Amino acid sequence: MLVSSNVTMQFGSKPLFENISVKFGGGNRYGLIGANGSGKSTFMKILGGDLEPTLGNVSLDPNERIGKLRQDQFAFEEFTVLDTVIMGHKELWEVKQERDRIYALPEMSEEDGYKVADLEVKYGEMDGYSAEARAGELLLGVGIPVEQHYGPMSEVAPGWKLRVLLAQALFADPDILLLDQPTNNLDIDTIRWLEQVLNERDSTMIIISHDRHFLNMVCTHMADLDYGELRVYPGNYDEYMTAATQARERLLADNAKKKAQIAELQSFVSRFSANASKSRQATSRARQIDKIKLEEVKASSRQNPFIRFEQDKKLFRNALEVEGLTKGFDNGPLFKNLNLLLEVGEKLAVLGTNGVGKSTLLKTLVGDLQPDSGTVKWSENARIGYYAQDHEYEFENDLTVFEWMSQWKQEGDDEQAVRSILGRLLFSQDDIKKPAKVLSGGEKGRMLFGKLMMQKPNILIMDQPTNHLDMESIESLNMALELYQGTLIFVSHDREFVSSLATRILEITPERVIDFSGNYEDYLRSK
Amino acid sequence: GIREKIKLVSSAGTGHFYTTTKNKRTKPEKLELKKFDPVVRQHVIYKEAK
RNA sequence: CGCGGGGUUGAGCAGCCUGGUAGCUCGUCGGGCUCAUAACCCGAAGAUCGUCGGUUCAAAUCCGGCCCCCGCAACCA
RNA sequence: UUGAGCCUUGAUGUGUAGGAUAGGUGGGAGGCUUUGAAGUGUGGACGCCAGUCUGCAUGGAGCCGACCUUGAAAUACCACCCUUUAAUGUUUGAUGUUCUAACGUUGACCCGUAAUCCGGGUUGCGGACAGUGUCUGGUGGGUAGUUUGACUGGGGCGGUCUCCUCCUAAAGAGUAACGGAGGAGCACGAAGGUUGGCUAAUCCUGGUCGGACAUCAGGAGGUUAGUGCAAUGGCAUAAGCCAGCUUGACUGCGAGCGUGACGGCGCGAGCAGGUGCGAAAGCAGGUCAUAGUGAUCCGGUGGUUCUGAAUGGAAGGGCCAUC
RNA sequence: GUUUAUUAAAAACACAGCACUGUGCAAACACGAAAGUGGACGUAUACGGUGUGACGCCUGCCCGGUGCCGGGAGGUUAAUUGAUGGGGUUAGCGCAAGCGAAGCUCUUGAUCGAAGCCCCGGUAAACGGCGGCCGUAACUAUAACGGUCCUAAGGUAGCGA
RNA sequence: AGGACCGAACCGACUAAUGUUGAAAAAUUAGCGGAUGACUUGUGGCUGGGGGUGAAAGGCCAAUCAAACCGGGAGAUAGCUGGUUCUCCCCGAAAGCUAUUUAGGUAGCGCCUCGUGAAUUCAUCUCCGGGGGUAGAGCACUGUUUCGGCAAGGGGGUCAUCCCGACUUACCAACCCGAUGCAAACUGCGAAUACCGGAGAAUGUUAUCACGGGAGACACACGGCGGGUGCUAACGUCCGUC
RNA sequence: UUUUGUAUAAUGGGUCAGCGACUUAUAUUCUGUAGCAAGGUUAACCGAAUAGGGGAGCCGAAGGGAAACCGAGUCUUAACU
RNA sequence: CCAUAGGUUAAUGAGGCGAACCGGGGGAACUGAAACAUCUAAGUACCCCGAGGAAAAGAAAUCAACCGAGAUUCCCCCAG
RNA sequence: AAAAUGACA
Ligand SMILES: Nc1ncnc2c1ncn2[C@@H]1O[C@H](COP(=O)(O)OP(=O)(O)OP(=O)(O)O)[C@@H](O)[C@H]1O
Ligand SMILES: Nc1ncnc2c1ncn2[C@@H]1O[C@H](COP(=O)(O)OP(=O)(O)OP(=O)(O)O)[C@@H](O)[C@H]1O
Ligand SMILES: [Mg+2]
Ligand SMILES: [Mg+2]
Ligand SMILES: [Mg+2]
Ligand SMILES: [Mg+2]
Ligand SMILES: [Mg+2]
Ligand SMILES: [Mg+2]
Ligand SMILES: [Mg+2]
Ligand SMILES: [Mg+2]
Ligand SMILES: [Mg+2]
Ligand SMILES: [Mg+2]
Ligand SMILES: [Mg+2]
Ligand SMILES: [Mg+2]
Ligand SMILES: [Mg+2]
Ligand SMILES: [Mg+2]
Ligand SMILES: [Mg+2]
Ligand SMILES: [Mg+2]
Ligand SMILES: [Mg+2]
Ligand SMILES: [Mg+2]
Ligand SMILES: [Mg+2]
Ligand SMILES: [Mg+2]
Ligand SMILES: [Mg+2]
Ligand SMILES: [Mg+2]
Ligand SMILES: [Mg+2]
Ligand SMILES: [Mg+2]
Ligand SMILES: [Mg+2]
Ligand SMILES: [Mg+2]
Ligand SMILES: [Mg+2]
Ligand SMILES: [Mg+2]
Ligand SMILES: [Mg+2]
Ligand SMILES: [Mg+2]
Ligand SMILES: [Mg+2]
Ligand SMILES: [Mg+2]
Ligand SMILES: [Mg+2]
Ligand SMILES: [Mg+2]
Ligand SMILES: [Mg+2]
Ligand SMILES: [Mg+2]
Ligand SMILES: [Mg+2]
Ligand SMILES: [Mg+2]
Ligand SMILES: [Mg+2]
Ligand SMILES: [Mg+2]
Ligand SMILES: [Mg+2]
Ligand SMILES: [Mg+2]
Ligand SMILES: [Mg+2]
Ligand SMILES: [Mg+2]
Ligand SMILES: [Mg+2]
Ligand SMILES: [Mg+2]
Ligand SMILES: [Mg+2]
Ligand SMILES: [Mg+2]
Ligand SMILES: [Mg+2]
Ligand SMILES: [Mg+2]
Ligand SMILES: [Mg+2]
Ligand SMILES: [Mg+2]
Ligand code: NA
Ligand code: NA
Repeated sequence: MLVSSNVTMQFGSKPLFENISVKFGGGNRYGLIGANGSGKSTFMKILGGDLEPTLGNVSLDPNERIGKLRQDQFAFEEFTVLDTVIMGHKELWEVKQERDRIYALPEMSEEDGYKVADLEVKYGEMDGYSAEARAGELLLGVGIPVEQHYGPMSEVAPGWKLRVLLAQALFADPDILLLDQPTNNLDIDTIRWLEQVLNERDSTMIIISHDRHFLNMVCTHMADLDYGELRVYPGNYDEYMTAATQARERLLADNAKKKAQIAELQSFVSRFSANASKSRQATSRARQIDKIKLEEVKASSRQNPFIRFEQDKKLFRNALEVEGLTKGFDNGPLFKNLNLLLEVGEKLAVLGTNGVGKSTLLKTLVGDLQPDSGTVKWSENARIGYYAQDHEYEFENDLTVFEWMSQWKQEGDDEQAVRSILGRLLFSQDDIKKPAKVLSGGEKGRMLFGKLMMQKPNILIMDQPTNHLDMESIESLNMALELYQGTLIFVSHDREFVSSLATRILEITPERVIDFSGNYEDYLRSK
Repeated sequence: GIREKIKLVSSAGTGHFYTTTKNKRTKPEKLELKKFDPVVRQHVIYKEAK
């Protein structure tokens, strides 16, 4: 029955959203959208109350429950699946860890005497004695099979990893700050599943995804944060699209009315100024110009990064040579033989529902995971560029934005010709003097597009490129690969990116891996 | 201009602050100087605030 | 030498919009179609962004001076 | 017709693992059943579809419970409530049709009356609409009160209005003009403090790319360089150039002066308390100095019993810091 | 025909004629703090406001701006309603700081909330508007013609020192 | 028949003269337009002051109209003009600075006057201790400038005009050397006066300072000297000093 | 009269006679003089009423501080040479 | 229909004038702020209604302050 | 669907 309040935040130069003043409450789900690298994730991170803003407008509601799914979908490879879901209850988790230091403590103290009783009575009061079982039924209820309940999250497919992480959020909370960009789970089947779960649950939830269609079926209000602040536009998404791109147009027309009215008062002032009979009237509109004050126009953060990949040697005959792969981790092998040939092109969109091993195919196609195969036989002068599905080991050791980008080069100069490439994809002068690990989402992805700019990889992979991009970098990336000369073997989950971009399909289903149907406008047409 | 006003609130618990200016665009991190607190009559640390 | 606006490829124009790619329509040229010329199809050429400086890693773009063009003003008893 | 709240009753609510679609608290293991049963057929409704379920006589009198995998026991039992839900009433909102009884009638007829006013009566038509009162949003030169700067080689236009540097300024200070020339509305957590150390521009010769001009080695020169920012004065004991440690860019005061009609502005040895650098003598109360800035009222934030309109509090003031 | 009695008698005002627009009658509109009157003892072939001004040939393009008319989907929005959160006081709990029921209070303000405006169309005998640069025809000149930029549209018929 | 035609009564007012302390606070004379119509006229009514009426001029509303007349608020306010009345004695200015919705007003100080209280307090001259950067001068610096010598270097042409540049020029020409000038914003030099401080005699009805009562004034003018501006023009204009 | 300045050809006045412009009330400050003097003095009012009662009250003898408060001291400051 | 409205008659009272004072219903602006709009001038000028020799007010749901005073009205202080 | 033109002798 309560609502949230206002905040204001800044991570350095040019503060971000500058005195937001909004309220979220009721049952309506405020779909929060915005360009890459602008508020959004960190705006509602403040809303969760774990970190406080700079200007400190404060937004308090400390009585009810908040459950938050975040963007770091791989932030726990260690905790078992049952532990991650239980940890969604913050009070239960922190109590248990200090309680669990019983069998790990060989000697007990006097003050520990009632302390262990004090923690145990709190455990029973919030009934932690059923948390493992309470989560298990819910965990089974979202589609995770029993046999992987006790397994580690390292050995769970990222598409499945969202189903666990949504179960963590759903812990009887009447609001959820969903950072859910349904990146990995875009099977349409799983997407359609997540649309039913959220729609038929009554909560004052917030959704942040970039999927235009997904926001239609679920969200009722939109909270675009584009120029310097967030404005709430009711309507789904395409009733929004008119107003947001019309209120801008009506401002440019109003702004250009004054700029054309001033320029016509300057006709009188510049003509009848020295005149003795008309001077008192020209100085009546010479001081009327000084009272118009046309309102300033700010630039939208929804810019279009300009990326293009160019070759270095351009092999001519063919790239791939796979005889028989027969790779399986701990169950029935995900593929049997997979005889493959690329023939210098054939952008080879790998497909399939999540959890069938398309990412483990690419990982062993590049030679990281050793298969029981007989080698993959790269070409004579292949320069492989890799964009892994998960990319977090690269962004470590606290290098800066300029530092991280700099080492990747072969002949270009260190000061210029890498600032331009790094700055071409929307990195301002003050944005490159901060650690490269503090970047967020699309900027992490945009770095790996820039990484292949200077590298000039003759052969490309791009495991899952269109994950966190902001619907404009996707249009740029789709255009960048379209005129690309060379070979790339990508696996994408959405339809339009695969359909428009050149393709030679290789779908993976147990057990036969269907190879080739042409345009992917015919692959579905054959069905 | 681009230089705005801050206050260094003491750490000795008492309410005392030296007010200065600091450029935020170049450096967005806090300021830590050991200054004099006349309320307790000692040199203590003054973390930036406001 | 008082005040505004402008100088970009052969012509007419964007791009200056908060600095990271020299672009549109005609035009010239070389092929093709045709008996031949137009129309049309394919391919390429040219610009020191008026000049000279100044912060910039980086300037058509930001600042300063000069040149050239187009307007307007230089009042009433 | 449809939303919202309230009461009453009845229904209502698993996978993991089983004899089973068990909500929570644990009081208890004996209730239940014939104020007609076990099973039988017969129908709703609900139903992560097996079942709960209750109108139904007949059949007529045994079923349940403990145990059993379980994180937990069991419609075996009752109570105190929870979830979702239907029915009554229950108070209210929204809309739609109707109704007369407020109200309107500048429709008709009768009377006061020898009266196209007014009042009363009968009736017809509208009918909770219209209209009026208080409050309120929009529009409102229809109307009213007023404003619309100064210097100025007459007035207007142009220029200017506060601060800093040089000349005019007549070798102390000051000194005007719409006199001649340029700048400011900042910057710096180091570009401040201290200790240690260092000395430039420009030329010649010789030297791979290398070039009138990069970096290097010698010699002449002497500060013609440098100073975050315009100009003047200054600077080798460097105030210019490097590095180590640091916060004195600190709190309360301040003899004595300088400059202003005042408001004010500036310099300052030294005293008290606590720091920094150095072995120590000592230096340090911002920066080589001069521009980088606006009084009072009104209000905002923090601290502090100073006051607190009978008393105890408090609101509100005061003082200190600050916007 | 009328007009500045007392320096202007006119090209000014009026006019018959034309058009737009309002008004269904207790008409619009006007004088009235109101009752009431005029409009009119008239009823859309009537009445009021605005502009043009006999008669003849005619009255071109522009709805972007400002007005007026229509639309109701959506955004913003007053009074009214007072859900929540914070403070003041204190019965009590402690014979420490401190905490704080009920009530009374100060304040914040969830929900309901029309016209208007934003938005979508129309209207110019509604107020108003109606373009540049470059090249080109057998001597010269000029462009019937072409390119391009912009605009809501670029001044047509007629007339022209 | 006609808002028809010519034309007296009647209604008007187009031209000229006179008149202008008039016969008249708009008329007389000679001509002039309408004169059966939207005409003219007698008597009586109605509309009133931000209102009336207006064939529309801001016209008329009692010789008064961009808001009538009378009385009242009322002795509105006037930083603006004018005026300010008997006598003698003593002293005796300013027309400047600063600020100003300020510039012809005012406020504080400077200048005047009256009273009180104080120091060889103050003024002139001689001697002593001082800091200048003006006049003048000078060209080491900042600029500028003319000669003469050397000459970097930038050009001009001659070659296979491919390289090395191999030969040339009637060229210009920076830095230094010698000579010659100029400067408010130049100074390796630098007065006279003025100013500040100290000591000393004489002279001066305290002439000096502080406080307190009362002001006026803040429009200046010409002349000499040093200047800015102007034309080294103005009884021009802005400063310093007399 | 107004001015830097007037015979000024800048204002005013034809002459005479009469009238015509710094006042009154209540407060505050300074000077002179008179009374009393660490004290001075009443107002309204009563009053056979310019006497006499009336000391309500005002000024002064003590200041400092925003204030509580302290007091020939007091404020600032943790404290002042 | 009763009755009311209306009509006539009789008795009583009022009407209008007046200088100031008094209570009530309305209520400006010039002016000052060195302009002006909050404010001031001012509840003043003026208009209207009513009454008396006087008129209004008047007998605490008032003050004070842990001591007390005792309706209303007028004058001097408190006090600029 | 688009399809213009061709000096005398
Ligand atoms: N710790 C930080 N401190 C200061 N500024 C930060 C910090 N972290 C991020 N930023 C800045 O804030 C920006 C916004 O980051 P944020 O996490 O909000 O991403 P986002 O806009 O939600 O992006 P995406 O849509 O890709 O998830 C970053 O690009 C960076 O410039
Ligand atoms: N290290 C591992 N140990 C055990 N099982 C693994 C391991 N890695 C992958 N798997 C399993 O094998 C399959 C391979 O999945 P993988 O992680 O390669 O991604 P994917 O199937 O392509 O999924 P998505 O489309 O969601 O990215 C999955 O079923 C996953 O659970
Ligand atoms: Mg007006
Ligand atoms: Mg007035
Ligand atoms: Mg003036
Ligand atoms: Mg001097
Ligand atoms: Mg001098
Ligand atoms: Mg002077
Ligand atoms: Mg420095
Ligand atoms: Mg040193
Ligand atoms: Mg230093
Ligand atoms: Mg300096
Ligand atoms: Mg009290
Ligand atoms: Mg306070
Ligand atoms: Mg006529
Ligand atoms: Mg006339
Ligand atoms: Mg006339
Ligand atoms: Mg009528
Ligand atoms: Mg006309
Ligand atoms: Mg027209
Ligand atoms: Mg006639
Ligand atoms: Mg007439
Ligand atoms: Mg006549
Ligand atoms: Mg006629
Ligand atoms: Mg006639
Ligand atoms: Mg008459
Ligand atoms: Mg008259
Ligand atoms: Mg008037
Ligand atoms: Mg008056
Ligand atoms: Mg008068
Ligand atoms: Mg006046
Ligand atoms: Mg004398
Ligand atoms: Mg004046
Ligand atoms: Mg000289
Ligand atoms: Mg003056
Ligand atoms: Mg003067
Ligand atoms: Mg003078
Ligand atoms: Mg003169
Ligand atoms: Mg004089
Ligand atoms: Mg004169
Ligand atoms: Mg004379
Ligand atoms: Mg003369
Ligand atoms: Mg004479
Ligand atoms: Mg005279
Ligand atoms: Mg005169
Ligand atoms: Mg005279
Ligand atoms: Mg007299
Ligand atoms: Mg005292
Ligand atoms: Mg009477
Ligand atoms: Mg005034
Ligand atoms: Mg005045
Ligand atoms: Mg009485
Ligand atoms: Mg008592
Ligand atoms: Mg042709
Ligand atoms: Na994010
Ligand atoms: Na994968």
